[PDB]
Amino acid sequence: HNFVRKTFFTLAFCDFCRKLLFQGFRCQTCGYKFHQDRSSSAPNVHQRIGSGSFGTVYKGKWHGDVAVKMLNVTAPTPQQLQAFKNEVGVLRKTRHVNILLFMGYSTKPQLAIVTQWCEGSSLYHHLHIIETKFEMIKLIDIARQTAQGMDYLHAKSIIHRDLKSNNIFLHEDLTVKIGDFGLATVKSGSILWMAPEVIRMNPYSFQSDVYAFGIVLYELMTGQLPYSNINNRDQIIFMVGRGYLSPDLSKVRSNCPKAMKRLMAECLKKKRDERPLFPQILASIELLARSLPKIHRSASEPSLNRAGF
Amino acid sequence: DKNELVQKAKLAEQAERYDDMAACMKSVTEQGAELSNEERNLLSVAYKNVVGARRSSWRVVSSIEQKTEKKQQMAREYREKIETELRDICNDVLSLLEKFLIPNASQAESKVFYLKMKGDYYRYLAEVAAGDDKKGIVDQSQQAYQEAFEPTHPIRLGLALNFSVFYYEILNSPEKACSLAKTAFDEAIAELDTLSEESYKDSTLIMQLLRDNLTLWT
Amino acid sequence: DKNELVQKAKLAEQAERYDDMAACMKSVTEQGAELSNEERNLLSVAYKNVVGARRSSWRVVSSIEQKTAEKKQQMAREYREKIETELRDICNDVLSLLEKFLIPNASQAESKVFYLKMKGDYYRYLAEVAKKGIVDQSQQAYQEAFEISKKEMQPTHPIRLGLALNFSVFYYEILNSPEKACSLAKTAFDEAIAELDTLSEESYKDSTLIMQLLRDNLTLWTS
Ligand SMILES: [Zn+2]
Ligand SMILES: [Zn+2]
Repeated sequence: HNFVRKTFFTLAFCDFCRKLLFQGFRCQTCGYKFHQDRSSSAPNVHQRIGSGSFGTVYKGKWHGDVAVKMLNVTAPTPQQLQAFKNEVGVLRKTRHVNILLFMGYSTKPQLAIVTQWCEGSSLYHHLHIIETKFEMIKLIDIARQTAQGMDYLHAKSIIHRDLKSNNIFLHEDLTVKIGDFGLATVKSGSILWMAPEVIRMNPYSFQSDVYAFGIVLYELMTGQLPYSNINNRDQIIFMVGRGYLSPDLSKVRSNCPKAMKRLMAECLKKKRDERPLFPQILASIELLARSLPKIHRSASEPSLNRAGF
Repeated sequence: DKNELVQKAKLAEQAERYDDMAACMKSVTEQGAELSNEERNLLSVAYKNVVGARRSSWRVVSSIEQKTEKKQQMAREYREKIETELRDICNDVLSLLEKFLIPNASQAESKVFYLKMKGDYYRYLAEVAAGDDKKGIVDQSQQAYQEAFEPTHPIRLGLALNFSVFYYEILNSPEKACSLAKTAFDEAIAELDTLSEESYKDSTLIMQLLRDNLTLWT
Repeated sequence: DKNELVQKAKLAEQAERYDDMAACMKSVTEQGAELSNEERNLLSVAYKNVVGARRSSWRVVSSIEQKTAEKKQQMAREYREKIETELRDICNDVLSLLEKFLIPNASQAESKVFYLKMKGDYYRYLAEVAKKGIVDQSQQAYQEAFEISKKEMQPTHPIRLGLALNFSVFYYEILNSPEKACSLAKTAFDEAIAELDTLSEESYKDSTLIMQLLRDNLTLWTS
């Protein structure tokens, strides 16, 4: 790393400690900046589908294009029914631009969810059915709008429990929104997004959603599920936990910004405490979103470590 | 022109030529007409970070003064150079929002926002000032903040954050600062609920900065 | 006297106040002497950021100016022309220092390499925005710098590497002739690698740093 002193004229965070940084450094090759006291100010602000994740999914219909999915193995006991009614008693209240509207609960026993599906594919389709070729700035945008959705879920302490690329939906490039949120009552499909810490067996940590989001960024940057040729989940699943295996950061496309590779790398941190929280991720993605217009198509001769320690 | 001047300002931010954004943007306020709820944020973001460049540089050169030897004289005159440019731009935004904006927002709660700015800019002069000016300036700053009252709203928390840090950094009275910040933080976190339509994207940060500032002062 | 002017520069740099730093260093050139390698270095980094904040700004303006009414469009272009006008002035300024006070006195072997390189880079930015036979003027400045440096400096020397890097991206970004860029970059990388058996202990960093940036560029042109 090489460094320059920099004033940050915009909301930005100190990568060592994730606190706000007004004044300090930038790694001129990496953006990372050392944590080098003052109080903070106020910043500037400006038909069947399948068993599903853990509920069998149907293209149901009622007024408002509401699809349906049904309980799997968890029995509709009154304790769990009450917990579901309480979780619904959050989700049916929250509405957010990057979240699909939770519309209500099916009144019959063997509970089922009524929630809107917006036309345009699951993100799973654009990745693995096609790998639809589109501008990299829209890859950042997808990451932004998904992240900004997850930011509200975390801003509401909704933990996704089992976030997957399949449960993310694109309005034909108009926007992306999050499904499969909350509803932890039914949990305990397929699994590459489980954090290593969880597969070492509160696994639905506030920060476990971070790791799953990390896997989504890999798929965006690489066009594929992780572990391209070690595909036996049941073989890799334990050992991605036990410390052997993590997704190959080299498979990213050569024209991605170094910082996005870096963001993914910090996102995939195994030790939970400092997997970055989503406000910082959002700020990082917000920096990339305008950095990509700024950065030149090819590198040049920097100022040679001019103001490092 | 008004559509234009705001247009140049909107570009100038993307160009990061904030100095030119301020020179343009206050040309809107010198129309004497009321600012839109957008124009207010563009004015405040221009002048804050335009001064921001001077504040951080003033901190650095003052730091290497303190760490310093005949070069001390060069450093001291340069500190006065950056201080006058800071002082002079800060007087500008003060004179502007005193001369125009505060008297022309009646019962729009921009009436709070412009008092908060008046507080902040005197607060920045109170960093520059020495013993003589400091009290004369600080009195004027506190009148602004203490008047700047009308509940999760970013501004009300923004005032409380900013105003509590005024008490900590400049009055050096942690009892007030802790008292304010903790009080205002509870009145946020006990309440929330507005967040999505409030654009929690803002108010959570200020709410967090209260928590961790308290953690610094505690 | 420069002990004074140069202190302000070293002070202005860390004060992050480059617009002031570049003016004082200009008066450092007004002494007409051979600059020591440090005050030579300051001058290069001063004008690098003083264009850099404006050149990179010019990129964003010309990016937003892509989009399609007239009022917004003509203002976007008018603003672009202003920032472009600013860039053109400070560019022609540094070249006047190079032409009138540095190159004519660059008696030491490396010194003339550094200034001729910089005469390359600054013409490169100007032709980047600018009718622009200045592309060829930068080509000449680099070719002069490369012709000399090929003989009078070690293939692991950071300026020789840094010259090669800038010159290769000139062939890429300005002439769009990537095989030429491949040629320069591949040679300069391989030659310094062949010389890794000795490095000066600071050049150790800067050389390996620049080499890694050179290896990155090879990828984006090679892929
Ligand atoms: Zn680095
Ligand atoms: Zn930090």
